[PDB]
Amino acid sequence: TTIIGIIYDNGVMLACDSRTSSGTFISNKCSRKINRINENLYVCRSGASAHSQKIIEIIKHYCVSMKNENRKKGRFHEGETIYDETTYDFLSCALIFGGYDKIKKQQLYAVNLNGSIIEKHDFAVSGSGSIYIQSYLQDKYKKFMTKKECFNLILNCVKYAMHNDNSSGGLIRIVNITKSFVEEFTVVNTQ
Amino acid sequence: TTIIGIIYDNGVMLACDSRTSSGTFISNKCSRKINRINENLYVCRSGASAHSQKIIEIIKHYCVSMKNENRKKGRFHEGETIYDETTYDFLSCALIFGGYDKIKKQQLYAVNLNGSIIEKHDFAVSGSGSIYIQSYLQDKYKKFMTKKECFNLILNCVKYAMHNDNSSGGLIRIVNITKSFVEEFTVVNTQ
Amino acid sequence: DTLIGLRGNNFVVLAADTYSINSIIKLKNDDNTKFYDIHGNKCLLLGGSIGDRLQFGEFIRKNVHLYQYQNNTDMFVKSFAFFTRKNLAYYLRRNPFEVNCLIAGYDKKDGYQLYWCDYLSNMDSVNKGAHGYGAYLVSAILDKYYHENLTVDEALDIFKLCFEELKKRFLLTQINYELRIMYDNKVETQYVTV
Amino acid sequence: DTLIGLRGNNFVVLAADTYSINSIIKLKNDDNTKFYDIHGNKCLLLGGSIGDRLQFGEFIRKNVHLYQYQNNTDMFVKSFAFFTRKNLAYYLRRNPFEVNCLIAGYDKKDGYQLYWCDYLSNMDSVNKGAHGYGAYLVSAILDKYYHENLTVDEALDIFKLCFEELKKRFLLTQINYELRIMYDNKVETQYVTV
Amino acid sequence: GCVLGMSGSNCVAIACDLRLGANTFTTVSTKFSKIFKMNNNVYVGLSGLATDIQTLYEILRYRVNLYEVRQDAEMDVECFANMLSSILYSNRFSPYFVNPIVVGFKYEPYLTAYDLIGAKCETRDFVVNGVTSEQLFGMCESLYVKDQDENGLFETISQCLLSALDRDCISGWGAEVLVLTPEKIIKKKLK
Amino acid sequence: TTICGLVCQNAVILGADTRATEGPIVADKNCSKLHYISKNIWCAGAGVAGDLEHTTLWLQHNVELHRLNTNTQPRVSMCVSRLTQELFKYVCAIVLGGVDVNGPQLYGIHPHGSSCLLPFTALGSGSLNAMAVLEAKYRDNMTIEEGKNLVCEAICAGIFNDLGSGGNVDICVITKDSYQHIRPYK
Amino acid sequence: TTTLAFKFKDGIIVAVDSRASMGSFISSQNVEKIIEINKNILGTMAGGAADCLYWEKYLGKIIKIYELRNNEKISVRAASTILSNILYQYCCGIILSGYDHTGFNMFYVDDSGKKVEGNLFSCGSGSTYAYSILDSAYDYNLNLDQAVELARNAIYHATFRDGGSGGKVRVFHIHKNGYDKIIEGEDVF
Amino acid sequence: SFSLTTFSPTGKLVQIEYALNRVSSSSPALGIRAKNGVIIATEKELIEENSIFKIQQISEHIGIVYAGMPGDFRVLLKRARKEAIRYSLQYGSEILVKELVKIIASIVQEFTQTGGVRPFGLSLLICGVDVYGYHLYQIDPSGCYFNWMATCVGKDYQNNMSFLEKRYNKDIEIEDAIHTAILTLKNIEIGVAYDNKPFKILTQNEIKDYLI
Amino acid sequence: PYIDNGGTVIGLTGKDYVILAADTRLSLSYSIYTRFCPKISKLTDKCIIGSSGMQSDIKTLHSLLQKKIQLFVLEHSHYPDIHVIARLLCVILYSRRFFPYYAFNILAGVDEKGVLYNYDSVGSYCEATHSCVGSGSQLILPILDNRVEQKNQTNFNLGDDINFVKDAITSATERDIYTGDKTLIYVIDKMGINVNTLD
Amino acid sequence: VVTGTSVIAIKYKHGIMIAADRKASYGSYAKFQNVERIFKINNKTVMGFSGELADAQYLHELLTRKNINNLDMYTPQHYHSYVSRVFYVRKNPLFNNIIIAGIDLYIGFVDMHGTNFCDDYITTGYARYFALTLLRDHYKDNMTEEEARILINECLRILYFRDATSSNFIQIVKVTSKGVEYEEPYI
Ligand SMILES: */C(=C\S(C)(=O)=O)[C@H](Cc1c[nH]c2ccccc12)NC(=O)[C@H](CC(C)C)NC(=O)[C@H](Cc1c[nH]c2ccccc12)NC(=O)CN1CCOCC1
Repeated sequence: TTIIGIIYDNGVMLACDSRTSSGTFISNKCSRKINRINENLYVCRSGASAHSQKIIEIIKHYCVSMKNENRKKGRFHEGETIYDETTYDFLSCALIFGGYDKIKKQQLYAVNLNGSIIEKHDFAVSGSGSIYIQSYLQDKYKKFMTKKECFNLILNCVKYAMHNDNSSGGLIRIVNITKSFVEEFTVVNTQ
Repeated sequence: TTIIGIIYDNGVMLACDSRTSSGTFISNKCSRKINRINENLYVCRSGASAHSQKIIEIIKHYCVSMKNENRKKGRFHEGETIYDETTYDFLSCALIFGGYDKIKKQQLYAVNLNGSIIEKHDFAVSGSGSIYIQSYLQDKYKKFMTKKECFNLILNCVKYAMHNDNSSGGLIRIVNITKSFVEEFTVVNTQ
Repeated sequence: DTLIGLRGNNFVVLAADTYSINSIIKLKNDDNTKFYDIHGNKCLLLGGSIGDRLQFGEFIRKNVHLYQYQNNTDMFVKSFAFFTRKNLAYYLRRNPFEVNCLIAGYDKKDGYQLYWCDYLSNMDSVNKGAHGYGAYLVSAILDKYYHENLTVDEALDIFKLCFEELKKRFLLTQINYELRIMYDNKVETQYVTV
Repeated sequence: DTLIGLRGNNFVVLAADTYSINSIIKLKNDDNTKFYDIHGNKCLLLGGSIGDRLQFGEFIRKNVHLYQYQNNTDMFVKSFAFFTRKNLAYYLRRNPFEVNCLIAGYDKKDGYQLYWCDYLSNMDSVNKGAHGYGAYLVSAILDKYYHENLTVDEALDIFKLCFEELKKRFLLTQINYELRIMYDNKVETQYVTV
Repeated sequence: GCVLGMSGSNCVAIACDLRLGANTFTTVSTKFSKIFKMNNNVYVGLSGLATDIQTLYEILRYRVNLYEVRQDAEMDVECFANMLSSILYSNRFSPYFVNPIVVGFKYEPYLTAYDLIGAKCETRDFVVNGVTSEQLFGMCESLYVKDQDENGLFETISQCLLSALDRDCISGWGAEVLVLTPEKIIKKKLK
Repeated sequence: TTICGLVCQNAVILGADTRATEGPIVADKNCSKLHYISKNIWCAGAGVAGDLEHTTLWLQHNVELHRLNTNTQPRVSMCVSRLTQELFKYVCAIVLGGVDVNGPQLYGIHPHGSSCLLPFTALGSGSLNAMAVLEAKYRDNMTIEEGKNLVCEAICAGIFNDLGSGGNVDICVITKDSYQHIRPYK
Repeated sequence: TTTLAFKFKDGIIVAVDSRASMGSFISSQNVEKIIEINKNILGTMAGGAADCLYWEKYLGKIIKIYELRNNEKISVRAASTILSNILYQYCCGIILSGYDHTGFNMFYVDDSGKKVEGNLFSCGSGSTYAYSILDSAYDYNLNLDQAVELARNAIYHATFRDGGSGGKVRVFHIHKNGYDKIIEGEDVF
Repeated sequence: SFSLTTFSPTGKLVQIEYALNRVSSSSPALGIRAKNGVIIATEKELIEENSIFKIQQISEHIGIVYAGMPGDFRVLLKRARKEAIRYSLQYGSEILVKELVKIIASIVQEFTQTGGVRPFGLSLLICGVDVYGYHLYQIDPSGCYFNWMATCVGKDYQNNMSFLEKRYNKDIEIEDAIHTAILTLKNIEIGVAYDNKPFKILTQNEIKDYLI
Repeated sequence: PYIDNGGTVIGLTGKDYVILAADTRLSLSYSIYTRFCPKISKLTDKCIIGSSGMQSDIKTLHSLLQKKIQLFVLEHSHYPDIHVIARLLCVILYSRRFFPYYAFNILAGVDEKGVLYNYDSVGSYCEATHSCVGSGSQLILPILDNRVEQKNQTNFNLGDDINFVKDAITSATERDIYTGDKTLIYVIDKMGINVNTLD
Repeated sequence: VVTGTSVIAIKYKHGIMIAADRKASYGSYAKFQNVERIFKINNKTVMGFSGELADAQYLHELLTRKNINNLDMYTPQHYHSYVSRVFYVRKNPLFNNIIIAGIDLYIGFVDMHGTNFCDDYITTGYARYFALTLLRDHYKDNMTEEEARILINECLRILYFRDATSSNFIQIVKVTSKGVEYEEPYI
């Protein structure tokens, strides 16, 4: 279902609701659609759960191979491009790359069914519940927002997407990828 | 494509964009998706153009037969129900009933592919471009708005729906079904 | 399953098979009457399924016997062929009977006549013709040994050719072939014909 | 297309048809050799398509003649049947040959032997058997008139029964039927058998 | 295909139809015998398509003799049976169908019945794979008494056969019933 | 096939049905849907029996063998990776409960291979019928005795309520220190 | 199923397998396939049980009103032809047997509505098998002893060789009057 | 490729004889086969030796010791375990010890014959359990697996090979066999498959349990 | 337009009686609707009827036939023989063969000794010594074969027979999934038609 | 193509509860978060549908037009039998699982095929799995209103979380001796 992400004044702020509806019947509610491919970058994912999870583990270990083969943490653009070339080879998932990089402090890549575009001065939204929020969120958008201010946009846009899309979940998880160090955020729920 | 309607402080305010895209190629741009089934009530329509237009003419003459057989103008609820029972009998269109009635000064019926629900203290939205605006518009909603204030909501919600939905049209037409007498409105365009 | 007919000034002769296969794999039912004598001087050789040619053959039989019991004159054989033409074709393409037929007859003016027709209501007047899968076999013989002026009996030798041919190299078909033989006076069967 | 085989203490006898239809509609090609003498004392009666039974029959012929040119002992006929079993079955269900077969043979211990097999590699030892659409016909006779102890020639009368039966009421099949006849010493054909 | 395996106090019994008819259930053969002896204390009764039966019993003949010679102990039924399940599972396609039954002392009696994929039921009592199986479980579920002498168990298994064979068109003539004790084996033909 | 398992105050407690079925007629009075992958971790698969006996065999030996090859008790998540990777290569759900360096973990594994950690789980035809009663009465950190009675309650409901589910029940309390199986919970 | 009929000297005769299985499973072996229509004519159903039973009873009606209408017994070819005329609208094939001519005529009406006249018709799944015996063992007209043994025999081989038919035997020699009736169990000896 | 070992004029394979010499040059281990159990032992500062025992669990039943090259023991033990598993997948039951000894013997055979490889450098002991009885097979580098009521493998075992018999005299009980093993062996390790199928190494504390 | 349900209704003619038992349980493809359904209806007089097809066709078919027996008896003042009942059934059923009723059906009656008519969906009716239909048929018929008939080896005491019925069905619940644990059992002794809710 | 995922009904001697949520998903997603699926044919009778919407309002108008002529009064039984008779006529169709209920007490269900029956408690749609067994678990006769409605509320509680498509708030009706009460409040 929904996955979204808006960059605040500095860093990215990703979000998702968990539901993992299965065959139009909820099966594993309160899962974790958002991911830790690494501390520097997190990767929202939605589509088939199985193909996504396998792909998630796979890009994970490429990310770590790259992580130690060169002691600098891999640029998230490269995480994006490897997911590009990987899912290109059928397998099917849609997903969102956010993270911190010393090369480019905050970006937000978005991989389609097969090929991947960016939105440096924008936001990335996907899933069945995306379509409600593309228009709503692309109105409220302004680039100046700090996390205290954009936390609201993320939170609400999730709430509207979840309101009127059956697949869309209950409990939601968000990450405040701060430009600086740790960026943690805790599961929360409204309606 | 898009058809929308929000009731202002008193009356209804319907809207639509014309495009009449044909086979994923625009054919009859700047048509008139909104209709005069009567002065008291207007009927937005979207779906296949042919089935809609025929159905439009048909309900028209039932509306006039009822109009003169009893000198009081037919309640728009009855226009709704006759369109209900008619399209029930395959034929296919989705549409929006707004209008004035001395029985109930302002309502907004909404007919699905086959069966028809109402939204007395709400708004009705439909078409491919609807889905963008369901969530956006259902946020901005408040029942107190006058036409000067809700004209904005209609206008903008059309503009967002048209922004990110390919079927959605250019020039747009709106009607300010005033509680009182005449309710006219003129074609207008933004982007 | 094989049907054959041959016209000349001295004759019309309709040789035809007697077998009738319940299952296509086997000729379980024998000595069947494919012919239908519909006139004093016009036989009808039907083929395909037994039930179609039976229903249709009895049908045409009645409409002609009715037509003749009605008006004084007998049905002139081309009127017979064309009427069978209209009847078989009457069915919408969804319904025509699977029925190959050879009209054959005699006329007070036009003398001997022959009409080759098809499951589709295609029809033509010809000097010789055939039906079934065996059409391909005998026709190169019937073409070859044909005399336009031939006496009837050497034609009977020609059907001996055709038959011994179909036996040797086809769905083997050894049992005797009935065959009505037109004359100025009457038809003349030969069920014994092998 | 019809194949028949019958074992007794005094005999194995494989009667079988000689026709070979290019087109299913017609037996255009005749006197075909369905049999394959694969042993001093084991014939193989194949059926179905001509190309499958030919490729497969020549094939089994070679693997057995190879096996015998190799080891001193001749291939014991059950080893022959089972080897044909493994070969025909070797094909994935996507590929088995359309080949009905009657192994028949003689043994230094087990004497006369017979093995009925199928397009699917189904196989069994039996006292009599048949193949083709004609299996349904002769089998009620072969069952009926069978003597477990019968002299070979009254069995030959039984194949006369079967044959005149298949002629009368089946894909008519009049031409002479070859049939290898096992003896303690040798096989004994009869191509002339009608 | 029709096979049975009753168990007894000091015995096990196995049985079958002896017909191997072809398409349209014409009886091409009446002496076909699905039961086989893999070992003095081990038996298998195959059913379903007969080609796959000979191929399967053939492969068992192979691998069991191979193991018994390679390892001096006569193979225990649990080994032959779990291995059997291992055998079918490698490919569904190999048997378009086959329904093995495994039976024999191990001197506690051992009765197990594989599915064609190698799904397996290690029963303590009777089990009855075969085309006529429903009639089999039907009669034998109620006719069965826990422990009996080999002859009463014989008439018992014979009543399940005599009952089932007369309800199915595909059921064979005869009955290769096969009561056995560790020191003895008693096959019979019943009509 | 219902299969219900649930975490208690220190140990996973799995419980499952015992009745195989061919689809129409039942083909077994009993079966083992509580396979023992290791002393402090078990799987409870639901689906085709054949595929289940297969992947549970291959799993049991991958895990027992790997345990022989390394010091560590085969911590529960490795079984989940192996299984899900196997199913991902290609029809059988599983529910596995083990206890380890972490908590008494319990997982559910979809036929397409998807994995999820769960507080309590059910799979099969009875799943719905088990989600109804299970969710209603669940509370985190139940006394294990509460697991003992509850999981049998939700199983019995998911038995009686399906045509496809029935027969005797069996339940086990996978403590990290030890499994504690019982062959017939009923 | 399996149906047989042939005419020796003393009359036409009718024989049949009483088994009536719905698929591989056997619904019944008590089923009777032979049906009488007019007091002298009768037919045997083969193929589907419901449609064949329906058409037989229907035939009994049409024949009955005819028989009332002319106050007499109708010829067998009539009763054949009625089914030939109705079935052609649409089942299951059948055999007819009766007395109008000095010899008993025999017929066979296909589900296609094909009608056939002849001396030793047979139908049902196992028809082929007895159908061999009918000329190998009856090239020509014989005796009642010879005939009841014949039909009992040919039915027995159509019982052994075909799994789709079996059950009880039921031969019915037809007198110039009405007919006789005989039923048997297994006769393998 | 090339079998680096080849035959002598004298007919012997000299290379495998070399490996025999290395095993003879390498460390001791004992095996003793009680009427109701089997015990195998061996003579095994910064190094935390607790991780290191020549003893190894191939199954719940089977346990082994090599004498020669420890990495060689590692790979043989690996293939061996993978065979006990490959078997238990191939069939429904635990491997017979004799069968595993045979498969190890073939694996050892190939490298002694197959091209390009140095022959294994070590002997093996393989105590175990089966429905037949409590077992102990030593495997030679040549592929000459052999039954033993007892055995020795490592340095200076010529004199030491003849202390083991005494337990069979009247000490067939395990607890008395223990002395036969340790006193014959006079660090250390001991694995014992007892009346129960599972075996387990005795801790140094339990090594002091018999030290008194 | 057809769903399978397992009404497992069985008939069984005694020496002076007929017995008709049926599981009550209804069920969708794998879920139980009502725990208790009437799979058997009482024809107005000395006979009763059962079925196991889809329940709409069961109910409407029993309705129709009830309407026909009531109309017949009122028009003719005469309670129908069992034969006119089953025959009428062949009539009604074949009249719709091109779109068949899914209800396979059983009749049990007395002629004054339980005359009976079990049959297929299109009215291919047969008399029998005994009857079964529904998904539970194929399993029970051999049990009924032997208990009464001894074709390869006193059978209708009312107690012994109701017992055979009982054990046959109770066993049938076990091996079958569609059969329900409850059973109605009717008994048409010449006096009248008993009902039993044995389960 | 609007659909309503569930309806349930339950009874106790003093009356009969019957409830459903007001959501009306228009395919993948909600359209009407406030639809009225429960409908009142009679003072002592209501119909509750859970399937495609249009068919449901169709049958709604049919049953009403059928009623006003008879408005002793038409019993819930006659209403139910008319209902099933209509489905089965249509079949030889309309998509619903309409249940008739009202008043002594009467509940009857009808599957889409015109399959129909009668029981003390009936659930309809997705509820059957996710509520019925639970409501099969705690159901007891002569539940007082508090016991009963707290019970159905526990059931809809399980349901909204397990059913893929439910609304947070429940239109709800209880039929009493006093007359049918359609409670306005929603949750
Ligand atoms: C769960 C049923 S369900 C509908 O809820 O998923 C059970 C799970 C089960 C059954 N038995 C065990 C044992 C160990 C672990 C799990 C187990 N599975 C089933 O009910 C299967 C239904 C499938 C279609 C979902 N049933 C089967 O697979 C049949 C089992 C069987 C058949 N004959 C037997 C004899 C003895 C013991 C068992 C059986 N077999 C088949 O379906 C045949 N298939 C066909 C295609 O796949 C392989 C074989």
